[PDB]
Amino acid sequence: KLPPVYPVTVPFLGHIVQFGKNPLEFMQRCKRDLKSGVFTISIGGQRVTIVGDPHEHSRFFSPRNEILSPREVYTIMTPVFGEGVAYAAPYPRMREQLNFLAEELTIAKFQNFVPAIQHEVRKFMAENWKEDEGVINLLEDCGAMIINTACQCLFGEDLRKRLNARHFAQLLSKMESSLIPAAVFMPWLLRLPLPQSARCREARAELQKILGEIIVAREKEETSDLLGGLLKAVYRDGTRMSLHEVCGMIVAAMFAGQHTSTITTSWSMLHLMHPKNKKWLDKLHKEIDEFPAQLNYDNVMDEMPFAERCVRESIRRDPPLLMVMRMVKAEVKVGSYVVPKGDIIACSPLLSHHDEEAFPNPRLWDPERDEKVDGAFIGFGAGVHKCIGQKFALLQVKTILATAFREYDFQLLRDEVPDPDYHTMVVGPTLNQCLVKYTRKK
Amino acid sequence: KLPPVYPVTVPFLGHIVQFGKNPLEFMQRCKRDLKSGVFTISIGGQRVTIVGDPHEHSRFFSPRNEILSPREVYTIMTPVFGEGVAYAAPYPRMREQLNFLAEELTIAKFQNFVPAIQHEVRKFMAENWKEDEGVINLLEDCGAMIINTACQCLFGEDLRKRLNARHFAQLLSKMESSLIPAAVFMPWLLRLPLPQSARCREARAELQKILGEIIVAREKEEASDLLGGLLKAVYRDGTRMSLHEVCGMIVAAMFAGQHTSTITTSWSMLHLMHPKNKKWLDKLHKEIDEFPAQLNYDNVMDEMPFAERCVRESIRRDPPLLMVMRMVKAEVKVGSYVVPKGDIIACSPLLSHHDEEAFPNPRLWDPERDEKVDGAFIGFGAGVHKCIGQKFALLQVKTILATAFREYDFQLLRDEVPDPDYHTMVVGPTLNQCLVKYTRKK
Ligand code: HEM
Ligand code: HEM
Ligand SMILES: O=C(N[C@H](Cc1c[nH]c2ccccc12)C(=O)Nc1ccncc1)c1ccc(-c2cc(F)ccc2F)cc1F
Ligand SMILES: O=C(N[C@H](Cc1c[nH]c2ccccc12)C(=O)Nc1ccncc1)c1ccc(-c2cc(F)ccc2F)cc1F
Repeated sequence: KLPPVYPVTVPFLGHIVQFGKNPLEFMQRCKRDLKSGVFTISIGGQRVTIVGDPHEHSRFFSPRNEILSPREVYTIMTPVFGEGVAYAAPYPRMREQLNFLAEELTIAKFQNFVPAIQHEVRKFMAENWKEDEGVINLLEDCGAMIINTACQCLFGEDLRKRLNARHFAQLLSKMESSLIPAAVFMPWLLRLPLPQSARCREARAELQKILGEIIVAREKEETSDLLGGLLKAVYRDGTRMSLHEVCGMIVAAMFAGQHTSTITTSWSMLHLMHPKNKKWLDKLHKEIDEFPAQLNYDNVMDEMPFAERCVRESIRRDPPLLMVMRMVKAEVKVGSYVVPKGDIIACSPLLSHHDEEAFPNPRLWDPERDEKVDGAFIGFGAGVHKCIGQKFALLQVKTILATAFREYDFQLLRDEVPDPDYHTMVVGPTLNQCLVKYTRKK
Repeated sequence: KLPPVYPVTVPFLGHIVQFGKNPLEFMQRCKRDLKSGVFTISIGGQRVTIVGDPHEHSRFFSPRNEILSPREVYTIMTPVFGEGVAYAAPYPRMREQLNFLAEELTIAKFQNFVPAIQHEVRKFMAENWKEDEGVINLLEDCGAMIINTACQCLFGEDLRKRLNARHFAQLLSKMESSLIPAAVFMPWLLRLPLPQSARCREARAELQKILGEIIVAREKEEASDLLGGLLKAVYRDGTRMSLHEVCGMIVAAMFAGQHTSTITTSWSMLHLMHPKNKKWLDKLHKEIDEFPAQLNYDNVMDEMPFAERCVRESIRRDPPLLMVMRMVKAEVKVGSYVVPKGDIIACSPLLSHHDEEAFPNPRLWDPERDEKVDGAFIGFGAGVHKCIGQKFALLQVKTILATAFREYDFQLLRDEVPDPDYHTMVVGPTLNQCLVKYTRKK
């Protein structure tokens, strides 16, 4: 009573070599040659049992933290959010902090956002794309837009004054370097010592100070932004959040967005500018060219169903997070087989989204397709741990698309849509392939 | 026939804990408790045989690459020198390129360099050492001198304009930041995905980009410096280097020299300024006082043996590169032992430089000492891998010493010469502890 195991050769390594090079081919091979969408592979010592049977998704997603803990797995972030925050925190507290972040992320907050985004994007666009035409690296240029957009939306003029978009980004990288995504199956790796940590901490500590002073002054002035929103939060204890915690929460939110949203906006534009996709590109202007030159919340939330399909397709074909994963607290039946505690269990957006019985012709970016298995899309995952950023993220992205594609016209400098570069922890179009030429529509 | 195993407290990650924190004391302990120079340890899962017996240095330094292989552990450098460049390349081509480099930093070409050096030092002192006396951190100050003076000798005026030492020391920093040291003992870590972390990327590119522009200007204005030399280098193939390689070579030349050369100038001054060591400091002054202000080539190269001994002794007692290692591609004879393929064979200068037979009372800084086992000293490595920069590196430091001590005196704000901080990958005197006060001669 246990899933088929894909045989190992270089024993102390296990499957890392193959899995590192191309995760999909490998996990596909695994599935095919084992004749099961549920299978176990090995990273170093660690057993890892994967779920690429969409018919099984619920099994991974639905069970309680009691049965599968996302903590022992994501404690690789702990340098970045700080001790006793998020997965460091105890379950109830972890759960609690997450709600606080969600509530500051619900639609209600959004009404001001749509113009805010448009303002930044245009600002960047006019500021950074000044000719009738020119050459830009889309992914790079996109990313700045994403970081600017979030801040406009989530921080206050006061904060922006003490924390300019560009510099917030650098701060965030610094922590980023502290991470070894390897340890997610190998913690003692977490135990190894890294120089980066120093920079991460400096950066992290430094930030707080900026927060502090901003906070303190605000108190004296006595605001509706995320931070402020976060402060007013209170636990089931009835205790307020600490300035450590408020930093960690901000940071998580900042972290999740920067790459993942930025990547998706890029993937989406790359597809639409592709001549082969021109029909799809046209069926977009059908949707957005009658719009005001000042987009409104409704335009995007309720009046933009096509693009959402695009943005979703992008995320289906090229999920930026290949794996979501848990530790197994107790044996839980999945499919025929049973999984013992001690196993990293893990479900893949990558493997699951390429499932022929669920997404036939999976490398084909067909926006108007739908899953053909129930809950076989998991780009924002599912269950308790379903994304609490998707609405904001999607909103952000749609606004961006409409804005850029209203004024500017783009040509990809390549025969084909760039390949995925799988060598980063968040997976994106290959950086050097993302050179695009724009032409001012005007 | 196997070197003995130093026993294993923790199976998951071996000795990296102790070795990490204090390497010398650990290796010595191994060496003693095991009653052998040659002994094996466990990092990650991986076996690591250390040839710690100066009598056997030739057995580690003489086999050819295709037997004891350097590349399989310097993979952490591929992004910095670049793909297919240096260790990235195959061994015969690697050879070619390194020979190209050596041919650049050979005593033949050193003519103009000393005045070049003196100028920069005399330049530097004025910009910082203004008062009749004052307070400095040595390491940061030798750090600046080593890098300033390298770019003077090694780059010609036009490059200097487009790229000055302060800025170029910046680029190096970013790339250096990119490195993960755990990756030497576990290079497989680089197979699995990693955070993006590439200012370095920008850095290599900016450097490459800049050089590129420079070549055109020269080519353009034909109607030389180091860069000049690489641009005439021809392979046995008959080709010449790509910009990509040319660039990767300059990155090699500075990167190598910055910390090592710097530690040594600093370690040496600390030793020489120390109240105890006057005997030598004075002896050096004898050596250094027959000298006109404007030092020349002959002066440093052939009129400074004492200074040279001081410098070697510093390296000897405290080498900046603790350990070098290859990958055992096929078993090798080491003394009574045979070391099986797969192992990371390593040879440690720190360890070697503290073998009691070869250097008596090792922690004592004795410039007039002499290796009582031949070739004990490996601070510049040996055999097929002798450091190709030593002559330049010695000339560089010697000149600084001869320049600095003549117009200054120094005192160190501790009873003892600083400790070595073994936490960085290049190992130098503990940063804070290197605090000094100086006074002009007259
Ligand atoms: C394109 C954008 C995004 C993608 C593709 C994405 C993807 C995902 C996925 C797959 C999960 C499920 C994790 C699991 O089940 O283990 C998830 C959860 C989550 N995401 Fe996102 N996400 C995005 C944006 C955001 C943003 C902007 C935030 C900002 C707060 C955010 C915060 C979170 C949080 C807090 C969770 C749940 C953590 C937990 O419950 O353990 N995400 N996201
Ligand atoms: C105190 C100063 C220096 C020390 C202690 C030092 C030390 C060493 C050591 C120990 C090796 C052998 C490493 C091994 O076995 O893998 C070596 C090799 C080398 N060093 Fe240095 N070095 C110094 C300065 C320089 C400088 C200034 C350069 C400038 C280009 C340089 C370039 C090299 C190169 C190219 C090698 C090639 C080794 C090979 O063939 O694989 N070094 N150095
Ligand atoms: O970067 C990663 N995760 C971070 C951090 C994170 C985890 N829980 C979060 C909740 C909120 C915010 C951030 C995080 C993030 O920002 N994830 C995120 C973003 C948005 N929503 C949910 C999650 C990450 C990327 C890759 C891997 C990985 C490693 C492998 F060996 C192989 C394949 C892989 F894919 C592991 C990772 F941990
Ligand atoms: O930082 C390192 N190497 C860089 C870059 C570099 C590598 N190959 C080169 C050849 C020529 C020029 C530069 C380099 C450098 O500048 N080395 C250098 C400089 C001058 N000469 C020779 C070499 C470095 C330092 C320590 C360790 C190490 C530490 C341990 F605990 C145990 C075992 C180890 F091995 C590993 C390292 F990779």
